[PDB]
Amino acid sequence: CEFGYIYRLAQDYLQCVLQIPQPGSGPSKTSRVLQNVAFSVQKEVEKNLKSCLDNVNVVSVDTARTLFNQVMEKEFEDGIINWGRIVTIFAFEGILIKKLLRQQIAPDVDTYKEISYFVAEFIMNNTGEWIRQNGGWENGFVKKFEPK
Ligand SMILES: *CCC(=O)N(c1ccc(O[C@@H]2CC[C@@H](N)C2)cc1)[C@@H](CC(C)(C)O)c1ccc(Cl)cc1
Repeated sequence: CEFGYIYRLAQDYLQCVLQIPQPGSGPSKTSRVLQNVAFSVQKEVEKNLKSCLDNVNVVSVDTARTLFNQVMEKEFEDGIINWGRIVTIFAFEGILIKKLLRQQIAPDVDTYKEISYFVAEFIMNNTGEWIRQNGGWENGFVKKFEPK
C-alpha cells in the first residue's frame, strides 16, 4: 500500500489548494499535518520565485509533468534526502496546480489525478526507502512536524 498512501497524500494536498474538500471522514492526521507545512513552504516559494514562475505557462498536464520532473530531479541531484525536501515536493505540486488552473488550454478535472500520480511516482521511486528507514509518514514525518 506504499504508492496508494502517497497518491492519497498528493490528492488531498491538491484538493486543499483548490479548496474542493471531499466529504466523508476527511483527511488523515498525516495529511492534516502535511497540508499546513507544505502550504507554508508553497507561499514562501511563490513569493521568492514569482518573477521566474510568471515567465512559464503551464498549458497542459504534459507540461506540468515535465516541469515537475525537471525541478525535482535538480532538487534531489546531490543524493541528499531530508523531510524538508519531501515537503517541498508537495509545495511544488500546489504551485503547478494553481498555474494549470489558470492556463490549461482544455480544462479537464479528470486530468488532476494525473498530477497526484506523477507526484507519488517521484516520491516512491526516489525517496520511498529513505522514508521507511526514517519512520514512515506516521512515525517519521508526523512526529517531526506535528505541533508540540
Ligand atoms: C527562478 C527559477 C526558475 O526559473 N525555475 C524554477 C526552479 C526551481 C523552482 O522551485 C524549486 C523548489 C523550491 C526551490 N528550492 C527551487 C521553481 C522555479 C524554472 C525552472 C526551469 C527554467 C524550467 O528549469 C521554473 C519556472 C516556472 C515553473 Cl512553473 C517551473 C520551473
